[PDB]
Amino acid sequence: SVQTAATSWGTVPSIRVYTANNGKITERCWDGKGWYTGAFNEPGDNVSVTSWLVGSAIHIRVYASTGTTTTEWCWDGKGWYKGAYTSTN
Amino acid sequence: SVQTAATSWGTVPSIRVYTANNGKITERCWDGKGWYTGAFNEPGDNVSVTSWLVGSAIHIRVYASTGTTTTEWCWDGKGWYKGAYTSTN
Ligand SMILES: CO[C@@H]1O[C@@H](C)[C@@H](O)[C@@H](O)[C@@H]1O
Ligand SMILES: CO[C@@H]1O[C@@H](C)[C@@H](O)[C@@H](O)[C@@H]1O
Ligand SMILES: CO[C@@H]1O[C@@H](C)[C@@H](O)[C@@H](O)[C@@H]1O
Ligand SMILES: CO[C@@H]1O[C@@H](C)[C@@H](O)[C@@H](O)[C@@H]1O
Ligand SMILES: CO[C@@H]1O[C@@H](C)[C@@H](O)[C@@H](O)[C@@H]1O
Repeated sequence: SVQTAATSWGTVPSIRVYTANNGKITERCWDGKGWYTGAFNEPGDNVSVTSWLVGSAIHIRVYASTGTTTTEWCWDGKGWYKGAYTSTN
Repeated sequence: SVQTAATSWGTVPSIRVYTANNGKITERCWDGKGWYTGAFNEPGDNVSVTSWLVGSAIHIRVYASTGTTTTEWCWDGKGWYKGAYTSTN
């Protein structure tokens, strides 16, 4: 079966839902109207997510894994880009 | 594939990333500098987390499962400890 993770913020719930389907991740978004498709689209067999606010600004971090390789895609208000997360230190 | 869970708190932020790989879970932490390895080391090929703040003090609960057995692990400001959680009534 597919794998999903979810996060959310505000009183006016915005909710993001990430679905790992067949090695591909699709983001679903809701801002109080209808659900819609977001800009997130990255490879991976499993997902986790978190989010925080700095005032009314959301930051999201998505943790996408395939095999033993975990990648982080960062959302800070502008665009998705590759984060500096690594597994070993 | 590996399975990750993640949580965070604050506006810095702090981020905890737990990974289930080969029946073992290992914690990865970030508090504004680089990523680093956490104190958490528990068996489980599936993980979930949640964290809550009391003022500025973080509390974290990790849900570590193998087979049908779920063990809770707590961080409350000192050391990790085995939670009182049970999955049945
Ligand atoms: C108002 O609509 C209900 O709550 C929203 C926050 C969403 O979770 C939506 O799918 C649900 O049907
Ligand atoms: C404004 O853009 C929408 O919301 C952001 C918080 C992200 O979830 C992004 O992928 C989405 O398309
Ligand atoms: C500032 O660096 C970016 O944001 C941090 C909160 C982390 O998620 C890090 O891995 C990422 O590269
Ligand atoms: C202070 O210790 C660090 O942060 C705590 C909140 C825990 O995540 C712990 O495992 C980690 O080593
Ligand atoms: C006080 O009890 C501890 O903290 C609670 C919030 C629960 O996580 C419980 O299972 C745990 O043993």
